[PDB]
Amino acid sequence: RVVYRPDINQGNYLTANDVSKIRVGMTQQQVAYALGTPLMSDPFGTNTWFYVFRQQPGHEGVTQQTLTLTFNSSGVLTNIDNKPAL
Amino acid sequence: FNSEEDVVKMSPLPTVENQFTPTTAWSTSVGSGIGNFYSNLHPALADNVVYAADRAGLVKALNADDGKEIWSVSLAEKDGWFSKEPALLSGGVTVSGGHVYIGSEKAQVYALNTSDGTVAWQTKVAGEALSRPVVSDGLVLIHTSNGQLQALNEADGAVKWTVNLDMPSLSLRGESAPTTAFGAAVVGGDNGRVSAVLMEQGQMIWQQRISQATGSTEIDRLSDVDTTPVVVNGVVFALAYNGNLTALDLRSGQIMWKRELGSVNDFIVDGNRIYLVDQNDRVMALTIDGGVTLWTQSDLLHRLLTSPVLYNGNLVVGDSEGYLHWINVEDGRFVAQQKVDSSGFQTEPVAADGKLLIQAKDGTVYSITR
Amino acid sequence: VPDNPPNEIYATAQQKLQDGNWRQAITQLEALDNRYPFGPYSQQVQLDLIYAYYKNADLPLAQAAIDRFIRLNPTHPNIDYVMYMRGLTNMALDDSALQGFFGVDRSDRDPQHARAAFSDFSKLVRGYPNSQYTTDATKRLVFLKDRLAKYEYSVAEYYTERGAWVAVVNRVEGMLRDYPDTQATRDALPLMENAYRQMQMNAQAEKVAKIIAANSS
Amino acid sequence: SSDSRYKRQVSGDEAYLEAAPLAELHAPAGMILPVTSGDYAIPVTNGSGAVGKALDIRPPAQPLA
Amino acid sequence: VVKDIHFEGLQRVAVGAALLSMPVRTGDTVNDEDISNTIRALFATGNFEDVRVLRDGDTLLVQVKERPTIASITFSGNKSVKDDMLKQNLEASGVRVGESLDRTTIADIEKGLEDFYYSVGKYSASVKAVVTPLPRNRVDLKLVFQEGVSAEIQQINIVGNHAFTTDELISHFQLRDEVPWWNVVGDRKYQKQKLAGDLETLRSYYLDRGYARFNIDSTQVSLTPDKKGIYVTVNITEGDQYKLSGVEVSGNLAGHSAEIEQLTKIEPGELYNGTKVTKMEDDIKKLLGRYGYAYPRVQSMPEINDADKTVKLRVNVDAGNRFYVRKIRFEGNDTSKDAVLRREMRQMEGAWLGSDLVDQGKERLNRLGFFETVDTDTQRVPGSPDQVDVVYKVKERNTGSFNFGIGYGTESGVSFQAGVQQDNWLGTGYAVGINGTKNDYQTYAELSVTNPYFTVDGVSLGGRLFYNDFQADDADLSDYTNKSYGTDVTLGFPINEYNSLRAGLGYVHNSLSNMQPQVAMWRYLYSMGEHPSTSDQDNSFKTDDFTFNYGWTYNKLDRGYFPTDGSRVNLTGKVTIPGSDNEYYKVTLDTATYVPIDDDHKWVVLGRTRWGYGDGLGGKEMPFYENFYAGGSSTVRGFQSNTIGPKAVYFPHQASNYDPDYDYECATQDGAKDLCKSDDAVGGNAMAVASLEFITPTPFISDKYANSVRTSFFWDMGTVWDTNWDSSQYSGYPDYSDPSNIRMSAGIALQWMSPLGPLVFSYAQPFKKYDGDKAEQFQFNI
Repeated sequence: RVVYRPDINQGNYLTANDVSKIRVGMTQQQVAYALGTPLMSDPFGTNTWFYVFRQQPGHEGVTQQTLTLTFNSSGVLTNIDNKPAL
Repeated sequence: FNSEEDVVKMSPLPTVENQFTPTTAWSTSVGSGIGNFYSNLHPALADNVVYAADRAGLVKALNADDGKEIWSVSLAEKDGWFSKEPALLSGGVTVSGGHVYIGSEKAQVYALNTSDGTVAWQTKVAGEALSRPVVSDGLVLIHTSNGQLQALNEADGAVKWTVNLDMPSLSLRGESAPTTAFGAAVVGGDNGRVSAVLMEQGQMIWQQRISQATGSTEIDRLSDVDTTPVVVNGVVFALAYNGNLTALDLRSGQIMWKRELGSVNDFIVDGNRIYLVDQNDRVMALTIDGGVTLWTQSDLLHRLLTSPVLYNGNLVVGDSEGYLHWINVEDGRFVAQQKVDSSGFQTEPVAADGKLLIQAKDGTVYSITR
Repeated sequence: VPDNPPNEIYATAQQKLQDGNWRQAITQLEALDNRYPFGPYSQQVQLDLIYAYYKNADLPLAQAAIDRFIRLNPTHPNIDYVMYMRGLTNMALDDSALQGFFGVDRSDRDPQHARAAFSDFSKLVRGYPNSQYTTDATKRLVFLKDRLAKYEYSVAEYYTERGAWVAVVNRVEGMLRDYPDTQATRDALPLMENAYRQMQMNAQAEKVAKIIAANSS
Repeated sequence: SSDSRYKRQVSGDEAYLEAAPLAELHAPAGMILPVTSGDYAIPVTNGSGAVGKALDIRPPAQPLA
Repeated sequence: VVKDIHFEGLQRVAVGAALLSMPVRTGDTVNDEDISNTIRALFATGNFEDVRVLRDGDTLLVQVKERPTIASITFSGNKSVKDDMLKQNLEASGVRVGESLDRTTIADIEKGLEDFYYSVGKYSASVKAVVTPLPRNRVDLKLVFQEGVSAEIQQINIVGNHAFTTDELISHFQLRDEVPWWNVVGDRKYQKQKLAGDLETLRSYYLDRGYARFNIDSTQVSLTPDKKGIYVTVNITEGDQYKLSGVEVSGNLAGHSAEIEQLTKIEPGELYNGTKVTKMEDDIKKLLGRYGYAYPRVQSMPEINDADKTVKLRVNVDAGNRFYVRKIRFEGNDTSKDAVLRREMRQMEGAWLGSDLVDQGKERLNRLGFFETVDTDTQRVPGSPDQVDVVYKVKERNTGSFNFGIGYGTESGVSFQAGVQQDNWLGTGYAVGINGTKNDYQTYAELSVTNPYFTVDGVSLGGRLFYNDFQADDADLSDYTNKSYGTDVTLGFPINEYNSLRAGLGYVHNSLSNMQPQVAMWRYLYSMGEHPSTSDQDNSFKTDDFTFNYGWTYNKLDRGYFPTDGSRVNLTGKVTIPGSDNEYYKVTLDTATYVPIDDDHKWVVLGRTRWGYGDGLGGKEMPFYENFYAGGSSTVRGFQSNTIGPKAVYFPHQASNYDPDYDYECATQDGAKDLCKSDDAVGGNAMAVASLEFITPTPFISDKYANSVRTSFFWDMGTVWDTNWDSSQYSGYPDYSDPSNIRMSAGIALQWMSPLGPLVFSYAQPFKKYDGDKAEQFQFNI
């Protein structure tokens, strides 16, 4: 047992407005201009972009909101799945 | 750590033969205080009165009668931003009538009138006045080392003729009191500009200069000098900041010709004979023939001060370590015999009315007479 | 520092080099370098000096001298040898220490020297595939890439230890993209498996599971 | 620098010839990954020369003039 | 048509190379224009020209003599600058030394050196060069240059102020107006950089006091170049005191305007303040940096409205983009698992950059030490508006104590003491210390292995072991036979982000045979109740200690081993749990607070103070083997090791199982047969040592190193006393129950920790008059 630990933050900071603004059909260049250059990409398979916002403080709970986007061969946002809070 | 200087040390004093034994060293003092601050203060002689000063804000009006003190004033205020406000007077001292103009590097020019009471009016000139203020038929000229040349009206102070000379990066301690001549004040500058101000609205009649000085072409660090052009008969001799002697033959306006012969500290001219000292610190004599030198001399190289003054065929030289090298019955005789101080000199000796006077770096005035 | 004739001084220098008095040898070679920067013997002495630096293990001096030589004369039959010792010198900076002589506890110190060595050896092999040093350079490169992969596996291990899951995924990304060849990468892929599973990226984790299962025998 | 040692050796250990052979990762159905994106790749068209510390690491000779 | 051309006396360039070099050659008709071409090609090169072109027929004799090659290596005349620095200011300038030296360049580089001396702040009037040619083509230059040293030759002046004294403004300057040396704080020497610093400082002073209209000031550095006249005159013009009234923010960011506004709220009637507005800027910068925008643009504009003296503060803040870090690269840690250097970072790759977080990282690396270099370069990747790569350049240098002891004994063989204290063990992050001493009759083994990391969080697992076969015997017995079996494991977790709390267990087994004659030991024996003899040494004492070992530590050092701006507190407390053959309660506390006086941190005041209070639990007294000592260490210089403190007095004994004759004086058979006042260090159960050091690289030591020598001048006061003491057993002897044994000692300590060998000079004069002391004026630690 340890009484207290660091607070860990892992990437893709978002806000409610940040996740809300985008919608299907917007090109990935504008998607990046809006959200930021995603740093967790799937390399093998479809041009999909994973958005992860992760934070673990001081032994309590978990904050995991993931916004998965799926661009295609030309690059067009479709099939958005947001899972907030684990 | 700051003192290991293998530089050339002072040459020793030559033989001590001399036809004239100094028969008087009348001395007076305040216990102040030039210190080693390089500045141009010196007593002025007006009607057998010796208006001396020194860098504390002390003005001791003395008279050549064995010299008791008169009119001893302390110029420093107690109000405002400090009590007694320790000032500086690296100032000119000059006299016209009973009007003693002193100018001080706290950006002040005090004028103390011993004429109808004490009219002590302070004009706040820009920069810090450093040259002996010059009286010119209703004007005092102040060549303040911000390159600025103020001109003030007597009895109230009134800024005008506000010329703006050119200053280099080192913006040197070049003092240059403009000599007045035929309504034109010839002022040296800090870069080489020998500007003539022919007062119309403060109109400088010059588009050219001495291209050599300290700051753009630095030389051997010995170009320390007190620069003052001298006008005779219609020719301006200029020895501006670094050594390049120039003749300026004014023919209804400024006309130039540089007969270079360098090494300048300060000089006196008598008709057709020139007596100056060098930055090399030797007393070169010149005849106006293009500048063919006479009197190459070497005995006194690198005496921290050496500044000349003449009276009665006997050239006086005030040097450091408190000596007075006397030149005389013109060469082949050069030797010297005098030692008045262990304090030393850094300031101009003044000869007037047949009386020679010398400030000292500590101890006010030491009149030395044949 | 004698003032012998060039032939005698060079001969003595060579003899001391075969003997193995490397410090003294460096001294007289440097003297022969100063006394003329000209002569075919001058070039031979520059090469001999780079050899002596490498052997005496004066590696910063060796790197500086070899870069100076490759700058000064960029076409020469021995440019192969020049590039080869620059690679070898970066290599020795990578592998020179007490634990690098113990043979234990290495492969994730600073890799910068290893990266520089790999770049240099790649330039060597690509420039001159028909040369004596080529196969040894190929061995250099395979070992060195394995070493880099171990370094990035070690960093990935530390982040998976601490919880920095996205750092884990990015680092193993770097390994897969830059070199999916060495043993370290095949060792690494379960790190993505666990990382995706921890961040609950289920389809992605199943995908990396498929790749690891297919690749392992 | 020597004690009657270190003529065909490098400072520290050597593992030149004990490296694990390169082995490209097999790709499942459609899961390709960029085999490279950088400088870390080796030409295979090469060999064979004097591998290991059995080559004239000393400065090679050339005529003097 | 010239056909045969021979060149001789080249010796630096081959004949063919020269032949191709000049634009003329064989096979072409050489006319007057071609002759002119050859001559002008000789002229225009700018490295060497020597034209002897004789063409009588078809033979072209071009004779050029080469001044090359020359190496100017002889700098004779340095007294304040180092020839390495001169060669730097030749080479890095772009005037590097590969020399041809045409005749002009002789005087040209003479002037260049004189110009360099003009730059450094002094004068040099004479530079004489002598040519030394050795006949191959080789020459060397003898530069004898004469110094005119002068660094601070000022008289500062400020003309125009009417609301501040000259002295007040001149005080804060980095230049000084010819003031004594005990005024110095750091470095003073006059440079154009110093002048610019002074001007900016003066401007800051006015802008802080509230004079907004002042940014206008001319500067004149007038010079009597008699090396002594440097008068700085900064003629300025003050405005008026200006009242701050309201701030407006032009904010371009995802929304924090509430926090920004509440940070920028100025109470009515305040005075404009330059440093206050700058700190407003920086606090907006950090209020963004925490949340990620680690490259915002913040411009603060003051709008001045006269006749009511109003200033309106208008700050426009625009933020960039949010989350950056892509890789955290350490480069330079050639001898240390980066897993160490990465466990340290509180900024974790794959997240949003926080400038304060990587500042925490850099400081934490420093507080571990083990290396010394500042860097947190955040260079951003090519090709993206995000993604910055956090790159540290550490510069490892090995901390490790390799303590060698050879001899020396005459009736005793050559001793072997090895003390190797390695922290952050260059293999790993571990710390192992071994004090293994076999001195011919003494077997003192100390092993200490500690993991600073044993989980991810930071818990530290540290075991210590001492096998102490301490005899210091004469033949085989009756000489204080002592055995110590010491094990202890300490699990210590950091929880207050700078505070470690340690809890450990410890077994200390103490075997005591053939007791020495000290009343202190028999007082302890009576305390335990084991009734002893008083004139016979046949005493045996087996005891085992199960000590709970709790510690606490606060560490905030802006450096590693040479702290500045730091304060570490170290509490260590042994409490023996019930269930042991012995009882005691000991508490130690160290405090090393370095506070810097200078801003440059080349002058520091060390204050280190340590208290120790040990007393046995109810019914017992604290066993003497843990009585504190002092002196002869980094505790109190000016004494032999472990000497300060109460002296134990001996009881008489004329038989101690054959009490050896002609040995062990002070109340034995051979010496005095009756009561003896005995002096020897036994240590007391209370300690207080407080020392202040002055850390000062003096101008007598060459500062090209700021990391390998620390020079201390120290005053230290140390006391050791018993608290369980009486006069019913010590009536005629001195009484040790009051803190009055203060040793005051002052000394110089030159501490040169180049990793492997220190010449740690500690010369201390101890002067506080007290009796029974044992002093020593030379300590060289290791």
